[PDB]
Amino acid sequence: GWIRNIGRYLSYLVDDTFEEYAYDVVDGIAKARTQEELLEGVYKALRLAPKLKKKAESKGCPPPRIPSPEDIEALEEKVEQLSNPKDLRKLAVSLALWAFASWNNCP
Amino acid sequence: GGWIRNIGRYLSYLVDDTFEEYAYDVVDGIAKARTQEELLEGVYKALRLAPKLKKKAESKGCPPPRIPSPEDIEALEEKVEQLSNPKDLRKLAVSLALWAFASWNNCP
Amino acid sequence: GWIRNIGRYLSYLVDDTFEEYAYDVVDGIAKARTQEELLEGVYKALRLAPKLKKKAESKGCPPPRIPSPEDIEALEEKVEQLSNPKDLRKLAVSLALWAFASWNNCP
Amino acid sequence: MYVRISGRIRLNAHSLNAQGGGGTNYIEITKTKVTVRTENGWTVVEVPAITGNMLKHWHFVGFVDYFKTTPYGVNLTERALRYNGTRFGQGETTATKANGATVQLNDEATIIKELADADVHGFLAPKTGRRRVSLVKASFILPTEDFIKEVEGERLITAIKHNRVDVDEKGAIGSSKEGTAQMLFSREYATGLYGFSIVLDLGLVGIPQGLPVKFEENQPRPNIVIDPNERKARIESALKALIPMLSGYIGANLARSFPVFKVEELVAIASEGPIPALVHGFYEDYIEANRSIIKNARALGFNIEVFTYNVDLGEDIEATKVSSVEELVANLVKMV
Amino acid sequence: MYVRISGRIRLNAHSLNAQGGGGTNYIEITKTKVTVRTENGWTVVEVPAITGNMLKHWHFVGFVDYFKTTPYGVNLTERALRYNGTRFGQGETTATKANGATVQLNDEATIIKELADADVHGFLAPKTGRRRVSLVKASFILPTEDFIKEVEGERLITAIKHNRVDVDEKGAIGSSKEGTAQMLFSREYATGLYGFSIVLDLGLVGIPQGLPVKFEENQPRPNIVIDPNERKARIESALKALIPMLSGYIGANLARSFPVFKVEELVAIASEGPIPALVHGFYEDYIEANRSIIKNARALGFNIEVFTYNVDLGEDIEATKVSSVEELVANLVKMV
DNA sequence: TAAACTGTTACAACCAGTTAAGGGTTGGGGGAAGCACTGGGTCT
RNA sequence: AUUGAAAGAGUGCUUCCCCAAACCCUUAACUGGUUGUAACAGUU
Repeated sequence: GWIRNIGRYLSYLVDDTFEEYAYDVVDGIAKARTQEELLEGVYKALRLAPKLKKKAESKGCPPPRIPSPEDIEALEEKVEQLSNPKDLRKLAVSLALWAFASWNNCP
Repeated sequence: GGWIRNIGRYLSYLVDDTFEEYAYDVVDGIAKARTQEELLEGVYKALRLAPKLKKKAESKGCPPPRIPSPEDIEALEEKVEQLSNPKDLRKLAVSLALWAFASWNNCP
Repeated sequence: GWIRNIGRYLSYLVDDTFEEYAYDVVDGIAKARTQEELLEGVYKALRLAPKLKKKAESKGCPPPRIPSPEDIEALEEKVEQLSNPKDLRKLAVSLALWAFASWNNCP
Repeated sequence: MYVRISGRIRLNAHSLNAQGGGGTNYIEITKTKVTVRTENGWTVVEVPAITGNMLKHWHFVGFVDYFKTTPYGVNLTERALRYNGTRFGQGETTATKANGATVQLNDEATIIKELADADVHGFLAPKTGRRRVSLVKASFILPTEDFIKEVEGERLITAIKHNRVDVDEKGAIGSSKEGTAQMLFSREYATGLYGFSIVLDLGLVGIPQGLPVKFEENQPRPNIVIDPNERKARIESALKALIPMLSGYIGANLARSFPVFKVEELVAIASEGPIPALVHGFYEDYIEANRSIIKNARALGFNIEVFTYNVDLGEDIEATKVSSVEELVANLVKMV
Repeated sequence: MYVRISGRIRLNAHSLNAQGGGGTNYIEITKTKVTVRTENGWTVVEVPAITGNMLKHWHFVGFVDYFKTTPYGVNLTERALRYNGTRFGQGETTATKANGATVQLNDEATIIKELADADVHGFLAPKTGRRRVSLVKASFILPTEDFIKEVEGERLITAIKHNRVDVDEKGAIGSSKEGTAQMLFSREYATGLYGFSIVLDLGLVGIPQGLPVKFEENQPRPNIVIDPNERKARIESALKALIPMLSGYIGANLARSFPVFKVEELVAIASEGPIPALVHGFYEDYIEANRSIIKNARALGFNIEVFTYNVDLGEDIEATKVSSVEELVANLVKMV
């Protein structure tokens, strides 16, 4: 549902071509054992977003798509509602799992 | 529907020979996971150990290790989230662990 | 069908030439009232399979080979529709029986 | 004599009783299914568990440890000093003696007099067929149901890798072709509010099961084939064996786990006659049930003594609030 | 002699006992589930910790370091010199000795008498099947319960990156075709008010498990195989091996990390006879529980001495005040 | 008496190297595996 | 109400008891997010 868009952008960080890798942020947002470092890594990805946009519009690829704001606030409401570490860890891992998938971004 | 073959391919590439990188800790984590969170961490770690496989395949001339399709991840998320029963969750995790060991078309 | 190869590659655990004698795995596979535990047993068999291959190549006997993927596909597509426990027990006992047979391991 | 103990103990970071999953390196802790309602019916969930066989072994260890100090500790199995609970294994028609000799199996009374291990923890000799049910009953150390309610799972288990690093004489790690021993075995460590309960029927020590009573004049009289001092020493040693069972000594892989193993709450009852067994700490709420059981047993005419720790046990139930398990065993041995 | 030393330490930026990357640069450290109340039920939370295998191996390291200086350290395994944790890991036949001789895996008592490395930490010779339970049952390293309760967050783990920069003979960082050696990795560093509880059963070190006693004339003495002087030296060295543990010589990444340590509250019990083990430092009432168990054991009667590091503990206790750890073990070994 | 114009949002290398993923040891011992109760013929 | 009327394979039995998947086992080790770059130019 609301994991495709943000997961798509997460896979935009590391994929075919795109000669700039950032796995520390993915690892941080995956194993978010505490309430935070999750939004921290997501914000770090959003900060590299202009870098990805420039690289795409320059080298070989169509411009990347930023996750929709409704998706971001849906994620924020989901992480606010959960209290136990189980749901938080499950959400974090499901969020960061899409970063490694076969996406045909650059033709 | 579709996730079976691709998950088997990727997990075999992670576990099969001609790689000298035999990661069974991820397979054990995927297998022995009563709750869904640790199964998700195991499959995430397996997917994360993609660049090593790609680099090794490029270095030794092996065919590139195919990455599971996004629709496969979709189906994984749906069946993990929609099945709160630990029984079916354990069944799916052990099925993935079984598909971790398969003699597919390896390097020629 | 697809019973010959799985039985051959499962009988290596209890075979005499391998001095580990994983009787427990075959015991768990044999009398399994539910699919998940027999699946766990065959997973343990596949997990011990690299050890059997290593000891076979160290001794000199031909190494065992991983079961063919089509065998796993058949097992997965047959295990889903085990609505009645009787067929599940039949499959588990058949696998256990084919885990106890003579094979040409060390010529 | 007969003493039943139960309670709730909080455990963490323990790989106690790990099966290993066969010959594989992934050592997994014992897990057993339990029923927890979770307000949606008594669903079955797999939870880490501790076998009562391990409790029997550790009670054996404590018993031999506290019988070593006793002046009459000579009458023990050779394997008792070995910390080996194997009594009359395969093809054993004799008993190993700590003095350096052998004991012939002729009567259960002789076995229990010469060997206190078969007397307390029982024995089984296939060659002779002699049987003796143990006076120590051990239950599985299971997490509290209310604990499962308040944690809703979370797998209760952490997986830790334990790479065994080996360096050759030259100084090379090796690739298994130089005889080196490098290895990755993974272990599972659990936690939670486990529940414990042990029954100790110290009424047959020195009394063979073949004829526990002689009925000299149609009266009840235990057939104590040993001297009363030896029986009292056995009582004291077996009762003091509970101290390591509750302080720090329990489970397997104690050399590398050694959990906190503190007593959150404890109840125990002692009497000279048969008494109902205590309820386990697995259940979400058993304090009221224990209070009712104790008050009804006292009203029935049972002269039982109850010792509690961190449990109020109501008001009209009389019980000395002990401060630790050692005080509990002191009260258990104070009346001789 | 049996000595049990528990207490609390403070850790800051430690990567001790990592789980390992397993191919990933994010080096996992060991985590454990722990139960806390937080006034809403004792839920389980994942917290950084290190296994008792860490403490056991570092006790072995201190063991070999102290035998490197004692005059009776000649009888040591050549593997033990290089801090090699393996003790008969592979199914070998003749074990190499640092002196220049070899050890055959027969007559376990002879190995106990001659070899000193496998006397307190045990051995599991797999070919001959000769096993020996160790006598250092090291515990885990977990924080304070009220600490986690009052923080309700603030993950005790931080991720810090590092890089191995390449410079070559031409002064460049090789990308793919002139040397792909430049490498980065993310390491996890932890903090917190951790606790430990090291139990040390030195009372039967040098005593083979097969025949701990002989009882030739019903006498209470162990079956010693070595001269008392060497045994006492081994006991002293093993107990002094705990000195580097409580100063910052434990854990993994000891070179790069070197965790910071402190002495805040330590309770130590020491006696020749069997005594209950204390509680691993995890809770708030551990001091009260230790005081209760000590007073109750004294009521039972034990030649047990207690050493306290500036802790309130309580009254009517003859425990002796201590100021550091090396002087503590010196006071422990003050009698021979 | 006026209220920042603007180029710029890090590049680049790299994203675990290796070594082993149980070693060993044992795979039910040992007793018994219905105890009577109910008899069907052929003769006197 | 019938080759059917009356009709106990039934009555007691702890597959039992004893038994630590147990024991030894630092993803360990080495490895800097490193290096260069004026918030700068100019302003009544």
